[PDB]
This record gives sequence, structure tokens and C-alpha cells, in this order.
Amino acid sequence: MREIVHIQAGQCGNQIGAKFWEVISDEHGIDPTGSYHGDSDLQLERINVYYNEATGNKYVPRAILVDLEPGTMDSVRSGPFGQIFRPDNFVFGQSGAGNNWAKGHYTEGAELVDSVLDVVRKESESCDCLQGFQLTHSLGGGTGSGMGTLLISKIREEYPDRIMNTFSVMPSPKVSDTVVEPYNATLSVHQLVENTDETYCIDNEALYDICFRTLKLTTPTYGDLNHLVSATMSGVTTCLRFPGQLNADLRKLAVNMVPFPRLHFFMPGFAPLTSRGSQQYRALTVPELTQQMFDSKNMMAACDPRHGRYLTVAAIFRGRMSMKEVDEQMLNVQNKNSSYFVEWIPNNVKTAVCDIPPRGLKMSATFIGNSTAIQELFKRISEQFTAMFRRKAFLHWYTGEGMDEMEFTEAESNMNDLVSEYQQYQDATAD
Amino acid sequence: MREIVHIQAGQCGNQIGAKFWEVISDEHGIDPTGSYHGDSDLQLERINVYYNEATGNKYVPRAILVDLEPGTMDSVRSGPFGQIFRPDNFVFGQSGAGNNWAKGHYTEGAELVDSVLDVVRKESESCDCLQGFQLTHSLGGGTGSGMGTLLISKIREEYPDRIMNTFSVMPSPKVSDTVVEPYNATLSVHQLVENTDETYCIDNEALYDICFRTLKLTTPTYGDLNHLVSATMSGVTTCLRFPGQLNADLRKLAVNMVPFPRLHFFMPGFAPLTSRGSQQYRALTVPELTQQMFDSKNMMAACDPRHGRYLTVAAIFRGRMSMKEVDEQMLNVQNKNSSYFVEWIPNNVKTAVCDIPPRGLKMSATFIGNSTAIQELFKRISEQFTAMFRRKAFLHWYTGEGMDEMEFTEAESNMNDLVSEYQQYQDATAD
Amino acid sequence: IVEVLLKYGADVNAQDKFGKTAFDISIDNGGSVQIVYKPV
Ligand SMILES: Nc1nc2c(ncn2[C@@H]2O[C@H](COP(=O)(O)OP(=O)(O)O)[C@@H](O)[C@H]2O)c(=O)[nH]1
Ligand SMILES: Nc1nc2c(ncn2[C@@H]2O[C@H](COP(=O)(O)OP(=O)(O)O)[C@@H](O)[C@H]2O)c(=O)[nH]1
Repeated sequence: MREIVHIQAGQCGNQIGAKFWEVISDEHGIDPTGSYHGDSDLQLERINVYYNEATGNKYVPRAILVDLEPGTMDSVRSGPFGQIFRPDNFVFGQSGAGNNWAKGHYTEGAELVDSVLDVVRKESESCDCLQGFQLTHSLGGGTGSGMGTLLISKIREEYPDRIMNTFSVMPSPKVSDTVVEPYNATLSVHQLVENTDETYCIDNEALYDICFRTLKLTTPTYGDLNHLVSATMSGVTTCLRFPGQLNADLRKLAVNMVPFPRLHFFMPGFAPLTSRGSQQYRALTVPELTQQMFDSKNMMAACDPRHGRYLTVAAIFRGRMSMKEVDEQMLNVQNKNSSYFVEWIPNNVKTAVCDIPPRGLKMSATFIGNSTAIQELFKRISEQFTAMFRRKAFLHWYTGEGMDEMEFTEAESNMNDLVSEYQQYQDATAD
Repeated sequence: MREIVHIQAGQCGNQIGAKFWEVISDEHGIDPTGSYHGDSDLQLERINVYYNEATGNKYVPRAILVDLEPGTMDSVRSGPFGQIFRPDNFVFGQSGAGNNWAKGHYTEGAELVDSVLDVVRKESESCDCLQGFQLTHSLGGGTGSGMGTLLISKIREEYPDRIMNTFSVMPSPKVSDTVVEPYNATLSVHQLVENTDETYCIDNEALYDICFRTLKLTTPTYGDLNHLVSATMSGVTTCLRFPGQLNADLRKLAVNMVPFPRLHFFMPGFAPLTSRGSQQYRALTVPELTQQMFDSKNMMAACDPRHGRYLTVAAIFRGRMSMKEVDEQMLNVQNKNSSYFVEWIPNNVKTAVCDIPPRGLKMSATFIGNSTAIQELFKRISEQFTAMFRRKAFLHWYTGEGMDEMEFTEAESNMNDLVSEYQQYQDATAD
Repeated sequence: IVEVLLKYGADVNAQDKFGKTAFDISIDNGGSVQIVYKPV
């Protein structure tokens, strides 16, 4: 029954992974003990995608929790829903990665990886028909970045015919001052380009700017940043968790969204944007929903969608609304904004509508775009990487772990190639 | 024209190799400058087997001189024929192998091997039709044993379809007190069993006993020991160096002598045994030569031929003598001593007669026997090896070079297997 | 910056808790046979 295995690695991966489970649990009527208490049958129809049914009619997330930082286990277990997670699915080390990709990928991470693979093997074999995997992690640290990409690679060896999907948090010096974050992110992107089928680019630069400029928060905290992350993750997974026709599984989503294998980095967006504690006085109209979710101020990646073209788009509308009005509005943005949509992929914008809205909203909309403007995110990381790399800055922290400088050169070149490929398709014409 | 490439490694290999060249150059009428001044066309007919013809009608040995020990190049170059050798064919290193097989095979020897391979490649390609290779070396030291067996293995990779022949000096505590010699010899035998086509076992135990008991030398020197070595090497290479019907090349010798690939360790014998400076008052008769070359007191390996069976024998008579009398004597020793000859290899004793005798002798005889009694030599080494190996004695000198203890176990087991194979054929019947 | 620190009296021999000086770090960051004919 199309099961997904969820994996959360590192401090960021576990923080956003926990919020994902707290949020989707509420939507499905599942309390922290695993009991169901809802009104709608749509809540449990596809509960199997993310939850295992344990004895006593309980539901337990098909989630594996990983971190080299031992202290992460306590913070996850102490969360509102820490009780729901399978105890044996918590795999924690004693020595962290110290913001070092090489430690997470090659040394401390490699020491712990077989313990994680044992637990993913067990969840995977228990599946009636496994779809693939979903990894939440950051790219700026050491565990989520290095060990997360090591896990992806090992999982790909045993399950090569399954979808590998990630929620990858991109670093921004606006939220983190760690000097080596561009190194860790470039090394991770190199891995993601080769080994994932679809990746959602949750950019800390866009999240900080949404909180500061749009939500008017003088100093956004990780809670503020993560409110946007969970709201995004709920929206982008709605099609997988509820009964529907379009993009109902990770494979059908990838066939619709990815025309060229490497070009699988999605720009997520949502509407209405809200802060924690902001009440909704009235529901947005379908034209407000459609206009806002396509707005650059609503994107979760710091890229201007009007600086590129949309290869493909998935629009998900949640709540009770007119489908005729939705269709009209979706045709309206494409006909009015025709120059930001590739003309050589006919009917590249697919729209789904789910009757169940998210918490505190009567109407909402989530956007998923595969845009050539995503090169703005990669160019920003590449520039930061190059500034340090030309000075051979901080390399001993990586080569001291056994790494070769040639790996940095290879990763830089691969990400720069990815950027040229987006530009090639942006300039392509339907001759 | 059936060329042989000669290689001499280590202090023993270079000492024995220089004596080989001094002896066969005298037999072929070649002086230390490479000029010919002989009295028989038989001396020049097959000169090409061991000598290259340089410009100016000069003859130069197709010999490569190798050592890791500092100071050895001068002693070789200063020898009676040191100037006949090709200057570029001398490969002498700075750091010796310190009686350590691991140092000669894996570390210092491996650092010098490509320089030797360059020079063997050049001699080999210059060959109109290369037969194979001849290596002189000891098994008890570090260079001849370790580096000699490394050379054999590398030469086998480039020239796998060529004959690999060695004159391997076995160690005896009667002539050397080095504690690790059984280790070096066992590690070398393991290599020889797999990688040579034919090996002449020149045993220092037999050489010392011949000098002490037969020649009546209270304290045999290496010169005394090598006087027997040179006499043997001259005799066993006669068929290769002079015109004849039998065993005229290394390959035809192997087809006649080796029924089973691993059983290629020969026990050489020669008559008459003499010391340096001992004049021959009268030439021996054909029955005296036949009786003596087959006698245990005339064997160059410390094995009793009446404790095993002869798989194959090559007898070479040198001098002017009756061929009818030689044939009669060869049939008589086989019919009188029928129980020491395998009955399942019909006509296994081949006899050649060369008109040219060795220096200072009117008549001589050389014996090459592939006898199952050679297991006495291997058992003696195995017992010495085991006494130290069970105590894990001196292993750090070998494992300190990167070696694994498992390689000692593998070598011991292989040599013990070789001994069981000789015993199996010793007990075989023509049922 | 290494230069201005040195001109303001920075100790070049100063080792970190890993036993490394500042120049050891920059070096860490930075990443045959000879035929001799001898007469005898
Ligand atoms: N959005 C978000 N980013 C986070 C969070 N925690 C850490 N990060 C980012 O992740 C990076 C550091 O990686 P982290 O997950 O702390 O390291 P790891 O434990 O070694 O995987 C930096 O770019 C942080 O700004 C979080 O809760 N939310
Ligand atoms: N017959 C004989 N044995 C020798 C001679 N020189 C050394 N050996 C033996 O060879 C062994 C030592 O090996 P050696 O050739 O000296 O060492 P290498 O230079 O490391 O190869 C001991 O068993 C010695 O008795 C020699 O001139 N004649």
C-alpha cells in the first residue's frame, strides 16, 4: 500500500522531522500515544503511507531518527510527540560531527551507518509495497549533510528501484555564522545531484527573509523558521497522504516534475504565509490563493521565479473551494505570465485539490516548481564556496578526516555544471 | 637463437654468478675483455645462448647483476671477469636487506625492482627468440631470497610463456649462524613452488659435508663451497651451451624432467669431486664416473637418493670416451638399482655425451635427478622453521615491514604440501 | 591579516591544543630513481 520510510538526520533534520510528525499527526487525528480521534474517514484512508498499524489499533510513524550528537535523542523524546516514535528506530552516536561533512560522511557517520541501515532494512521489508524514502536534513552542518548523504548512497545500493526524496535545508549566513557551511552544502549538493530523485530546497535565506520582511519578526528564531518548514512539508505531501488523482505517489510526482534526471531541485511555495500566533479572520479567495502561492515573497528558496522559466509545476489547493474557479485562476497565471513557462513542455502545470485544509486555515495552497531560476540558490552557494576554496581555507578539517582536495574540486565542478544545465533549458526554444 | 637472460641477486647470487661466468667463459674461449681465443668451433657454435655479440666481435654476457648491499658493486666489478659485464646491467642500491626476506621482497627490494625490470626488458627484447631466464641466488639471506623471488614474479607477469630456471642456494647452520635463515628459505620456497619451471637445489649442507668429509677441509671457506657450485653449474648447463640432441634447451629439459608442475626441484650431482689446486693424475673410467655421479656423497643436495625414487634423471658425460661403454653403464646402474627408479615413467633416464671436458679434467659426469628423496631437504628446513614459528620468534622483523603472519602460515603449509606430494609419488605403483 | 598580526607582535611559535602552529595549519590546508655512475 505505497509506504514511505522517513529518515531524519542531524540537529536540523530531527528538528524539522519532529515538527513534520507533530503537524501531519494532527491532520490525521493521531495523538502522541498513536490513537486515532477524528471526524473524517479521509484521515485514515491513506494513513498507511506514513504510519504502521501496531497491535491495539495504534499508529506508529515509519520514521528513523538519527544523530551523531547524543543529546538529540533527549530533545526528540521530550517533544510533544516523542512518545509516538518506535524506540528501536532511534539510532544515536556519542561523538557529534562538529559541523564537518567529512566526519559525518566518512568517519563518525560511517561508524554508525550500519546501525541505521539495519533499522531502515526492517521498516522497508515490513512494507507491502515500498514507494521510497524521505530524508529531512540540513546541508550546512556535519551529520545531516555528510551522514544524510552517506545514508542516501547506502540506501540506493539496496533499494535502487525506489524513489529517494529529500527535504534539504540550505544554509544562509543570515541564520548561521559557521564558516564552513558553503563547503558542507557543496559536498552535499554533489551527492544529491547524483543520488536523489527529487529534492525540496528549503532555503534558510528565504525563510529568514519571509520572517523578517513579510511576517515582521525583528529576530526570527528557529521556531519561526520551522513554522514555515512544517507548513511547507504538510502541503508538499498532501497528495501522498490523502485520496487523489494527481501526483499521488513519489514516482508519479517525479514523472510529472523531472524532465531531466539532474534537474530535480524543487522550489516550494505556500499561501497564505503566516506566523505562529497569527489568527485568520477570513479565508482567502481562489484568486488571492493563486496569486500569492506563485509570488516570489511566498517561495521557500531564495530565487526570483521571474529570473528563470518553469519546467514543471504542481499546485495543491486545500480546503473546500470551487474547482471551476481554481481551473480558471490556474489558466489565468499561465496565460498572463506565459514568458516564465517553458513552451516545449505542453501542459506542464498540474493542479490537485484536497478537501482537507491544514490547521487554522479554511483555504490554503502549496506550490512546487521545478524552475531554472533555482540556479540563483546554487550560484550563491558556489560563490561562497569559491571565496574560501581559492584560499584553501579550513581544508585541514576535511583532509584530516582522510578526504582528498580533489573531491572539493569535483563537487564544485558538478554544481557549476548543474547551473549551466538550468541555463541551457532556460534559453531553449520550441524552434 | 634460443637466448637465456641471466640474473644474479644478493651476495651469494653475485658470488655464484661471477664464478659461473668465469667458468663458462673459460670453456667457451672468452677472455675478460670479451675476445675469443679458442681451439674448437664447438666453443662458438651456441655462444649466443649466454653471450651477446657486441661491435668489434666482442662477446658480452647476457647477465644482470643486482644487489641492495652497499659495497658489493666494487667487488663484482673487480672480479676476474668483472669488466666483461655490461655497465648498464648493474643495478646496485644503497640500503641492504639485512638478512630479511620481507625487506628484499616488499620494501627495499620493491624500491629497486623497476630499475632491474628495465634492464631485463632490454636484454629480453634484444633476443631473436628468448628461451627464458636463469636466476642465481641464495634463499637464506634477504636480497637473493626476497628480491630474487620478487623478480621471478614480475618477470613471470611480462614473460609468462618463457622458462623460469633458478640455482637456489639452500641454507645450513653449518655454514651460517643467522637465526632467521629458515624463515627466509621457507618464504622463498613458497614462491619457487608456484613461479619457477625448474630449480637446482644447491644445498650449503651438502657442500659443507663434501668439503669436510670427502675433500678433507677442516674449515671450508665460501671459495671451497663455490668450487663445487661452479662445477655443478657448468655441468648442468652443458646441454644448453654445446651442440647436442638431448635437453638442448630449457623447455625440452623441463618436458623431460618435470612430470608434475610443482615437482621441479632437482638434486644435482657431479663426478669427480675435487678441491681447488688438486691435480688429476689419471682420468676416471666410464664405470667410475657412473658409480660416482649417482653416489650420495656426490650429491649437491643433502638427501639420500636411496630414501626415495627417481621420477626422472639427466646424465651428462663430458670428454672423449666410449659411447657404447657409457650406454652399458647407464643401463647397469638402472638395472642394478631398479628399486630407486619409478616404474610408471618408462625410459626416464636420459644420457647426453659432450666431447668437450671441463677445465683440468679429461673426463667428468653430471647428474640432474628429480628424486622424491628431495623431501629430506624440505623437511629439514620445515623443522627449523617450525621450531621458531611456534614461539613466534623474530616475527616483528617481518611484520614490521608490513607482512602478515598469515603469509608464514601459507608458506609453511605449501612446503609441507610439496613434501606430501613427493611422498605420494614415492609410494605410487604401476598397478 | 597574518602579516598585520605579526607586525603587532603575534607569536609565530604559538601552538594550539593539537600541537600545531599557525603556519602548520596553512601548510596542512595547502595539501623517483637516480642513476649514479661510480668509478671502481
Ligand atoms: N531551518 C532550520 N535550520 C536549522 C535548524 N537547526 C539547524 N539548522 C541549520 O542547519 C545548519 C547546521 O546543521 P545542523 O543540523 O545544526 O547540524 P548537524 O547536527 O551536524 O546535522 C545551519 O545552516 C543551521 O542554520 C532548524 O531547526 N531549522
Ligand atoms: N655457497 C655459498 N653460499 C653463500 C655465499 N654467500 C652467502 N651464502 C649463503 O647465503 C645466505 C646468506 O645470503 P646472502 O646471499 O649473503 O644474502 P643477501 O645479500 O641478502 O641475498 C647464507 O645461507 C649463506 O651461507 C657464497 O658465496 N656461497
